[PDB]
Amino acid sequence: MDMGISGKVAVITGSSSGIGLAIAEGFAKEGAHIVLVARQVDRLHEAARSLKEKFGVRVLEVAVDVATPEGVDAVVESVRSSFGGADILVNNAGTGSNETIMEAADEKWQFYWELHVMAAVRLARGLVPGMRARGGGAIIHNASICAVQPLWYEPIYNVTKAALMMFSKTLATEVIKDNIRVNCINPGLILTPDWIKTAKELTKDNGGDWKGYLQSVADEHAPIKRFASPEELANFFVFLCSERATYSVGSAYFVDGGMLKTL
Amino acid sequence: MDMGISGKVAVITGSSSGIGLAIAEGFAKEGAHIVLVARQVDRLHEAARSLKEKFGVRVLEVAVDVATPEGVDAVVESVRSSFGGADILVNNAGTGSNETIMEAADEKWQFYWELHVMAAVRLARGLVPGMRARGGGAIIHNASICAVQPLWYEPIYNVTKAALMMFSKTLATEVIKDNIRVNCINPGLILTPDWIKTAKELTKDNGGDWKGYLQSVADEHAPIKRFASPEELANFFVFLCSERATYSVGSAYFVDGGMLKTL
Amino acid sequence: MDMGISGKVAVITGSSSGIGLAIAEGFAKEGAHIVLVARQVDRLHEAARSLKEKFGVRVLEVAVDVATPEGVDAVVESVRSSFGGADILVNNAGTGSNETIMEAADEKWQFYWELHVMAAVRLARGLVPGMRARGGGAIIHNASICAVQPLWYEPIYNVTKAALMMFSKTLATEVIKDNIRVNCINPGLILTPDWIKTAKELTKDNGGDWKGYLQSVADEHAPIKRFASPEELANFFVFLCSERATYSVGSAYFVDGGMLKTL
Amino acid sequence: MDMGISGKVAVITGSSSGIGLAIAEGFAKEGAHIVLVARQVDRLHEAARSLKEKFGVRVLEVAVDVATPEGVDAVVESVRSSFGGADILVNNAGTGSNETIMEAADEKWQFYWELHVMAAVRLARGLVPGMRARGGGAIIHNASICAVQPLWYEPIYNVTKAALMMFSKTLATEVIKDNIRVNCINPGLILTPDWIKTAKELTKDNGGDWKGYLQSVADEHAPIKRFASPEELANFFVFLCSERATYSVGSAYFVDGGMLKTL
Repeated sequence: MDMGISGKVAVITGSSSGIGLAIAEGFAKEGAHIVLVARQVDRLHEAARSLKEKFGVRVLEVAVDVATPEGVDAVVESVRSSFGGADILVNNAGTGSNETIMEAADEKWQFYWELHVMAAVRLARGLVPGMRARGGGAIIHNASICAVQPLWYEPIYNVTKAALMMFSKTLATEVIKDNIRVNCINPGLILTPDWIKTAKELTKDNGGDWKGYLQSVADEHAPIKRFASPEELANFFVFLCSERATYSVGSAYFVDGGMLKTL
Repeated sequence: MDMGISGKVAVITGSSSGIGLAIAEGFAKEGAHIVLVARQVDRLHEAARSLKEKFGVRVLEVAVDVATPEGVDAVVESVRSSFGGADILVNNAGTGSNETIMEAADEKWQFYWELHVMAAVRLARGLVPGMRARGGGAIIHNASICAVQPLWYEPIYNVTKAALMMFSKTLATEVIKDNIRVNCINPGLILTPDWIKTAKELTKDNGGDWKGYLQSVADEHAPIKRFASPEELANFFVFLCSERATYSVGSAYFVDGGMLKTL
Repeated sequence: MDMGISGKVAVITGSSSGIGLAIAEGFAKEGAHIVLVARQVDRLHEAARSLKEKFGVRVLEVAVDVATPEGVDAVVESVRSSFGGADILVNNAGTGSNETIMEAADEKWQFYWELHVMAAVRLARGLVPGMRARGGGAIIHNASICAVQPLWYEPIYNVTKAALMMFSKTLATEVIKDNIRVNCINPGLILTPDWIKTAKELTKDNGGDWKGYLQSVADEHAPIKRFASPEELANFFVFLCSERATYSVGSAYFVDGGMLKTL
Repeated sequence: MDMGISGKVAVITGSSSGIGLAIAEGFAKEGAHIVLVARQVDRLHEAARSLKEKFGVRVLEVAVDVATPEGVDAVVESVRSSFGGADILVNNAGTGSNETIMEAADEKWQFYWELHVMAAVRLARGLVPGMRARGGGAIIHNASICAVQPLWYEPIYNVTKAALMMFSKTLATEVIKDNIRVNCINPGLILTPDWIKTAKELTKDNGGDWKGYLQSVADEHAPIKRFASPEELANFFVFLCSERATYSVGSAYFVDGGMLKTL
């Protein structure tokens, strides 16, 4: 299936490693030019070169913090000057949380709000004009299964991911007149660096069986009884941003291997 | 049906007028002592006296802004010193919004976040300990039909009400061990001061038929083809905070007259 | 709270025992006259005696199978002859299932369809005309938490309860014009004779500790860590059919002690 | 993107015209062999000719009524004899309804139950064993946006499509162990012969402007302001049955151009 993505400009946040990078690799395969946005400068270099060397696409690096207005502003200016504008926006930047409502500081609630919601909000305000002028395009929000099905230990992640999911929906109705399709992807258990590292830290005192630990999490939560590869998830982002998905508007697509327990 | 609410302490935000006041009136009828929280000092006096004179309950007035930490802190201290703690918390404070994502300022997103989410968050941290020590109780979040079904003109209200709805759910799972039931009520079209006033303002230039305007909004959105009285809504808050609703935990109850178009 | 249903006529199916009987006692407490519908003739005679003596209301007993068109015809005619019509209809008749899709016979699919969906359909078009001529009324479908959150071992129960939940909302949209409010209740873990008998069967070869079994089902599934009494569920049916819930139209209300994992 | 389904065997019901045919062309494009299932014998012969010439794949035609147990038996036996088993099953057979609950006959309720729900049930337990012996596969149920967002005029369609959506998820949970992914697609406004013929009927006495009628249905219901081509819907069926969607299990995917009003 021809995705019709060749030559398009895709800006992806949280893309120095893990899910963000695999999504960027997915677009590169389809001939998309890629704007990588992340905090980690060195990992950004790693990623950009790897994309160039494997796929031969153009890659622009924007090493900023999207949780701040200044950082978002830098992104939009790098995009404007290099390519004119973007055709594809993927809001992937974010991190899990770990707390109780009773003991977490106000500053932390604020932080995730800035990261998960305000970043998508600011990047939309910033990039939509250029996108509007280029004839339209696609925006994707990577929320989480937690936006609908909260995990007990991360209330702030749950709350702010639900806010993101709703934002996606409201944005969708605002910009569709501009031929801009806005959708939302809710991944389940995705085998990331973060997951492996927390598997290392939690088993260091009981024998370091990290694959055994991961397997029991998957057995507990997912009927398919495995984590997904970031590459598997990536496939869905690419297809939803393609000219093969032209009727997808304001929807929430789950990629969770059965983990969602509700209709 | 005996609600078993007599002598209980109910703290209600946004209660100087409208929905907040009717909820407070609902609790007063059932013999609950009432902590009224609102910004408008004079209207607070009006309300408190009206409750005293009609129902004979104790009424404590807390004239603060719950969108700020200092304001919430004042509430919890007034409650602690007067009654020891609260048995019932109703998070009703809030307001609709009016904007496009493309043109709204960051400050406004922040404001509704502080009002709709952080207030419920701060009041929970503050009041849950006293509630925990009194043997348990009930918390209600008044979100909106918009938390699930967004209205096109108020994205910020939609987003922050969806965040509130999720917060309610995560709080519910955290505090149920303490015999505290946390639920969420999503009202549809409720005939408020705000609605009548916007009906006056929008028809002032075409003949001032404000009841005609309201009726067409109801005809458009609700299968029951009328607004609800605040008193109708109030009934549901009272029952959910009663000892007759002891199995309601982490749920979202819709009072919308058919307005919700989805299962 | 005054429910405002004294003198009303409440038809309740599956009301010889368990939840149905507890619901009927809830209405009888509030002064409503009762039409008890169930299969077992002697169990009915005895429930009817308890209600007449304990509450002092009129009780009609209809000994029929509501899963058949003939059974529902007899309910209609009996209500017509004794009361003229109904003010309240509670569709509670039903049963859990147990099978794999791969093994289950078509007969089994048909039975649960007749029992969960067709029974309510037939009772609706049968009792509605009488209900509208009496000025309107209320209808509640007792579906299940399984209508949204499927249990792995009972796919037929899940499918048919899901169909019922949607039927409830479609009926709501159609009959609100006749001043008839239709709502749906979705119970979680409710302590019924079937759960007790299930727990006894499942533990017969490992110690016979049926209470310990039920406790562990609650611990796994419900954050409240216990089953509901039928009594505390009945409260909700009563309130939703009362004059205090006049704005509830086509809603689904969860009474699940936190069991629903999604918002 | 390489779909990875060349040489696969795709069974598609309701595939003589409209969406079913467009789906089958989608699979044939990707090199899959096709089992066309439909009622009309000559329409099938002709669709089969187009697919063989235009794409160069093997096409089996099964002229049966899948709404009956005999019809589905013949599909099973014909796949068994020609291919041995299926790798892909798309349940598309179906039709919109038109009635009030109050007027509709029990026969009509039964028909749509047989057609929307029982057909998929019977095809599942019939084709699954062959599918698992081939190493696994994919199954998609074409329900509707009406399975979640009911249209007022077709309650039976709403109920049975809601039952199907839940069936899809229950099957998903049961057969993922056999490496079989089951997912559900919920289309919005799709430009089909039935919509065209509906628009012609509805406008015969007011000017015969059927295109203008369809445009106004889109304007009212869908923010994208247009109907989807069957082609753009097919894309989604293909991708979801491909080797690129290996983590999609028991999900419901909306292709509705913004029509779904809730998130």
